[PDB]
Amino acid sequence: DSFVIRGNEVSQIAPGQTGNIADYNYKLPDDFTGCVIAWNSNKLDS
Amino acid sequence: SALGKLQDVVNHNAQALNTLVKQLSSKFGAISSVLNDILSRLDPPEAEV
Repeated sequence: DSFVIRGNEVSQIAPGQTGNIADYNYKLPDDFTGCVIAWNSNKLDS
Repeated sequence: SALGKLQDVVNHNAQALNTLVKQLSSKFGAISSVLNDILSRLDPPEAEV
């Protein structure tokens, strides 16, 4: 799953943690297993 | 105390069950003894442990 989010949400995408877009569009599982990666794509959209 | 033995059998069984049921109240280290509260005031990930 690939999307772009802001820097202050990187700590919101975590197993068992609540947020908004991972709660209002698609949601992560409590038993999730995998990994997440983050790129600072500031010069893409600003 | 002529009937000590039979009386003793009865008492042992009664006491065993009593302690078994009473031990449900112990917390064993958990934050509470009733499961409902455990599952109420805590998120599922921590309620597991």
